[PDB]
Amino acid sequence: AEWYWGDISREEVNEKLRDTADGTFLVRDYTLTLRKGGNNKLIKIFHYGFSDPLTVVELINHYRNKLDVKLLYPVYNTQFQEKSREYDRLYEEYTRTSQEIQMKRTAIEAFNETIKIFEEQCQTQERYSKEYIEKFKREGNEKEIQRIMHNYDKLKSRISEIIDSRRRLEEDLKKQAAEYREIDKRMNSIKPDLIQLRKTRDQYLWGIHLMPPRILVECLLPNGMIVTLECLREATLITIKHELFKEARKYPLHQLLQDESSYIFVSVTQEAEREEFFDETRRLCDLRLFQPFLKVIEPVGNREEKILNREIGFAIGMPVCEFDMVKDPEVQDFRRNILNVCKEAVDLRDLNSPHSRAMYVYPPNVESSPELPKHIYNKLDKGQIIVVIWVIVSPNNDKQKYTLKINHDCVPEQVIAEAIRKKTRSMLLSSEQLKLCVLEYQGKYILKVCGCDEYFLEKYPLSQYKYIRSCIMLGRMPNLMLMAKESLYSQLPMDCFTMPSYSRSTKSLWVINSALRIKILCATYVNVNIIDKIYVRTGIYHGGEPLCDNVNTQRVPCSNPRWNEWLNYDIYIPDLPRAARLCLSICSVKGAKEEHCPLAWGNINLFDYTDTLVSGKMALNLWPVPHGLEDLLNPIGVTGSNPNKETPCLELEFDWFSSVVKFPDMSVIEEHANWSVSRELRENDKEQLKAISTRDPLSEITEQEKDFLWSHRHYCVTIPEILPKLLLSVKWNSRDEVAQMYCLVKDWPPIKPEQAMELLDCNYPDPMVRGFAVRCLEKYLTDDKLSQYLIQLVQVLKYEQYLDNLLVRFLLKKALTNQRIGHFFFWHLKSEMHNKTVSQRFGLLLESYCRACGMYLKHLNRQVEAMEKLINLTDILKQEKKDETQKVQMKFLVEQMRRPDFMDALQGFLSPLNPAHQLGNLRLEECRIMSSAKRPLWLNWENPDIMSELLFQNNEIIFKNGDDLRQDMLTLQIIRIMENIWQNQGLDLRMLPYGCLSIGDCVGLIEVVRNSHTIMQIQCKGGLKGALQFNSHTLHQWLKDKNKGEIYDAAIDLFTRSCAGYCVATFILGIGDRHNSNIMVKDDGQLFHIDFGHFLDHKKKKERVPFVLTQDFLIVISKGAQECTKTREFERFQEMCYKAYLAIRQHANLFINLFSMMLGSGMPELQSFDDIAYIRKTLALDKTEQEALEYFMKQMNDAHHGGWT
Ligand SMILES: COc1ccc(-c2cc(CNc3ccc(S(=O)(=O)Nc4nnc(C)s4)cc3)cc(C(=O)O)c2)cn1
Ligand SMILES: COc1ccc(-c2cc(CNc3ccc(S(=O)(=O)Nc4nnc(C)s4)cc3)cc(C(=O)O)c2)cn1
Ligand SMILES: COc1ccc(-c2cc(CNc3ccc(S(=O)(=O)Nc4nnc(C)s4)cc3)cc(C(=O)O)c2)cn1
Repeated sequence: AEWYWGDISREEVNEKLRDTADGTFLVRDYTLTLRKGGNNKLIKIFHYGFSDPLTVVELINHYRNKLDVKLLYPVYNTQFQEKSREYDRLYEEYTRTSQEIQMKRTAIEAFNETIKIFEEQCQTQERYSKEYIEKFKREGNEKEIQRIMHNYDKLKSRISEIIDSRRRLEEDLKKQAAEYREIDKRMNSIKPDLIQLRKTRDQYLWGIHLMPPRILVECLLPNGMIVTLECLREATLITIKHELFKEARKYPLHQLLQDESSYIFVSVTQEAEREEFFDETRRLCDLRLFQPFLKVIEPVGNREEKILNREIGFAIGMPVCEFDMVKDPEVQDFRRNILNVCKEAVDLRDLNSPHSRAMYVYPPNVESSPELPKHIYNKLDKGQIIVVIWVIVSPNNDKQKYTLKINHDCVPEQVIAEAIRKKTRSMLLSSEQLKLCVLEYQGKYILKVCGCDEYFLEKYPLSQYKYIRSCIMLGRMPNLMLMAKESLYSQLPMDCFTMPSYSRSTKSLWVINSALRIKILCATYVNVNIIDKIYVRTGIYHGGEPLCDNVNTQRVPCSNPRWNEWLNYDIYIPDLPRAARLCLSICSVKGAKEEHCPLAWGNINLFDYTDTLVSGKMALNLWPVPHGLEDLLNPIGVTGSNPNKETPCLELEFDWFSSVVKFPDMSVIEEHANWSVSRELRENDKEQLKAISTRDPLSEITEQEKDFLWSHRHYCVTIPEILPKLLLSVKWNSRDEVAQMYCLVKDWPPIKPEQAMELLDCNYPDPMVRGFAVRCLEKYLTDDKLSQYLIQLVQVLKYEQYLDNLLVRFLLKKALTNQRIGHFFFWHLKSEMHNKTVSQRFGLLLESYCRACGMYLKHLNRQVEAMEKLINLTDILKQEKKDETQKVQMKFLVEQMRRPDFMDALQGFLSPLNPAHQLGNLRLEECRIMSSAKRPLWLNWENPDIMSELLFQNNEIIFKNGDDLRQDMLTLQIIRIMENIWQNQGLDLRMLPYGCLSIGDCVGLIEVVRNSHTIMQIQCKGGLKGALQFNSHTLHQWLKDKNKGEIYDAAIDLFTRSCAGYCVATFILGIGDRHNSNIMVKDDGQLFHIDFGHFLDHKKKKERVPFVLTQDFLIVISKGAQECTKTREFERFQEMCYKAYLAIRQHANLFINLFSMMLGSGMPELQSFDDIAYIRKTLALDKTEQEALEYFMKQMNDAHHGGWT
């Protein structure tokens, strides 16, 4: 048959029905996919009919004759590489030009503020100079007239050079803007052709880095005089102000000047802010002045708040005054209302002082559960662990130690008690005297991990602390230091929280009888080549699902984007769900199959945060299209206008009703729900419900199953984890069904947080659904799990419709009551602030955090400053140094890191990877640029801790610039979760999820693993065997040299086990292709991988086993024999792989969710849901356990050419 496609993937079926007419259909292995109402409906066919009784080609023709009508419509490689390479070259110039334009627009604003201040200076000068010249003229002085006019000559000459500089920059911007539009036009012509060419392929100071040692700054006095003052670059504003007022006595009109104590300095900054400097401690070179000038004004406003606002704006990367001028009431309501969360968190952590404040700053670092897996309890002997308690005596740092043997699960106070028992053994204390000495030490002291800042402040069993637990795993001696609480409490400054200064008829939607219509008026411009026609494509979406077929305006010549057309959507105003959004775009049609492409896009919430339906006329500035998005609309994108107004602006008009239209309140919804039920339980049913709740979030659900789930919706309460599948069964364009769903959700039973997190992704926009998910997290989500999943929870904030919601308030409360959560809460937000889509939401949330976070803001600012100097330095190497040989680059590195300004910033701060790790003085001999192509930085710090010798004496981080490390973070997160699953199932497989943190745009930090080498580095320690060929046995021989004696077997074991872990994990996730420089081995034999920046389907345009065991690894697993495949050790290696693969398959739902919550980000290789489907295929979810294991073997076989059977 013509419409029978046999076996084809769901992703391929969606591609054929995309943007088609209602009635389009096909059939596959049976399964009938039908296009209705803008969606693709799935109608199953049983071996034939749709439902009992069964009455094949026969029934398909009968229906060609809920769902109304259907069955109308059944369903060079050198040129693609030539067009694709050109497109990527234009995209490079497109983003560089886009970024350079932003810096210029900011510099124009700095020029405007500068010229405004200088124009004020001329006015005040003309004011005072006017009256005193007339007096001096009357008196015939003529010396004072000349002196005044002499200073006015310099002022007028100075202000003219600034106006000339602004005019010169405006013209350069005007030129580069026109160049940006042309680049935009060239890419808009290639997009349709490049897609078509690929489809057929498949068918077969400002500007000055630093100030000079002495600099000349022009001080603008309130009497109108401009005075030149030579300053040391490091001089404080205190010194500058005092010297300035000595020099002012040499200038005319001195007597008008008040005392210097009555004034402060104001100036302009590289961020184009007009900044009053209330803190006069600050050095001149640290002010980030736009130009070298200062204006003397009288201070206005609260001193302490202005000082704090500067510190906040530095951490945020944006001036706080920019939020003051936003006229959007939702923005100003969020700033004021979110302070309620700040006050609760501050009140909660101060409840029992100092202790609860210490619990906030140094929260216990602890595993999820006290229960130890069986093989871990066997590592410790008899149930007891040997720990070393250290005491510091005398100012000389001399340290006495006491070795204890105690139960693994005994608490920290019981450990301290045993230290006292061992010390007092010979003192012959009575039973009561021993109790008194133990109670004193338990009260006066706590335990601290030697080598970092980590403390046991809480009653958790000792084996549950991450540090002790790690020691048990690794077979290392725990080293703890006895420390007085009074020393820890003075280490925490008591801080107070001050409220900022900004703390101070209608109608019903369901009443309107009418359909939904929106008028498209016109667009200011678009960038296209005179492409044939353009049009505005619109649609109404709930989540990613359309609520009705898309509606287009009429086509119009590119020269004239005017429509003035009413678009009629099929849907009923009372049927419009609360979370419905309007998604629209401007598209072009090249004249040929009519290739379409999306010039620009934008989204709108059809109800504002007050539940008001949009009305009247609206102007919407649109957004550039994301890199690899070929769809004509972008429902995942963020709502709201583009803050950049230099971009195409579409004008809309919304239907008007006699008054304001509001969404109904809950009492009317429930009353409507009872009205719908009024006008409207077998063993196999209970088993089908159980079966539907097990399948993965991305599994297909037919229409017969959606009706089955909805008919049984009242019985679904007994299987609460089925809720996501039930929500998909709802018709969200019917208020009758949504009203009933609300009455279920409010009473719905709670569910596990890992399951509730799914309801926070882009598929579940509804407020009631989302509010239910957050209440689930509020009760059942521990601070440990919240830390693990924090990258996903921060990501789903983007899909929230409004600034003020339940999820934001939950996360901010937790960040402000837990400083380990707050640290990464801050950095996850700060890294995306470059992204203008989320920059306002995240900027506002960082402000609220920084106000209530307490004394930690000083430490965060220290980290932000240090990262800025590393970003600046590495960006220089990317541009200037990009050519010259690495021998020269290292000369520039050692020279730049030697600057005392650089040295002060990069020494004595906390590692953003692990705030518990203090970063001391840099060891510069160890600092280098790595020899890899991307040329990242290798940085080495001393550990300042007195006990550092017992943990590590050097901290090493890789600072990598130019790659997006959010993908590494997701992989390393998944690696860690995979290991915890395997560990709790009795499989001991060591994985190495080293720390990775993205601090900005394609910039971040990576933890260095000590005592590790790449396979390449190890083969080079060896020698050649065949012609121009490394020896296959070098790796195995190297491990023999590192592990000799009885420890040899332990290394081969650890090698084989860790090798099994990265075989399974790498195959499941589709990690980028492995090679000898991204694979590594420790001295003990533990194997791990690096360079995780690729995952899933990324080779789709251009599956596979990334990690392929070569002769080198098989020699180690089999302990150096010949024919490694036939050995019993390689069989045992395969068993580990098979068992570890099935373990992940059972947990598949968790990992699919983790990827789904990340869709909103700009990660290049995670774009649509079809990218996540790669994991469905590698885990063989739609298959069965027996078949899925056979699937894994066949993939390993084909990649290794035999050996698996
Ligand atoms: C259970 O559903 C509802 C929805 C709204 C109201 C409702 C309406 C109004 C005023 N709006 C309105 C407009 C058109 C007509 S119609 O009869 O001429 N057309 C039609 N009839 N059935 C359809 C189907 S469409 C009636 C009312 C007011 C109130 C109220 O006063 O509470 C409630 C009551 N129940
Ligand atoms: C769009 O305009 C419409 C839509 C539907 C209807 C409509 C009226 C009726 C009349 N009876 C009726 C039934 C239920 C209740 S309720 O209080 O329980 N629900 C609610 N109240 N205010 C709202 C608001 S919705 C109130 C009146 C019946 C029907 C019908 O059942 O088809 C439709 C009327 N206008
Ligand atoms: C994590 O512990 C590590 C990691 C790497 C090295 C290491 C690697 C190499 C050569 N391999 C290599 C491959 C990829 C890149 S990357 O910049 O493109 N991405 C990334 N880098 N680290 C990650 C992590 S991901 C850099 C180097 C050489 C050396 C060395 O020079 O000693 C150390 C040592 N310890």
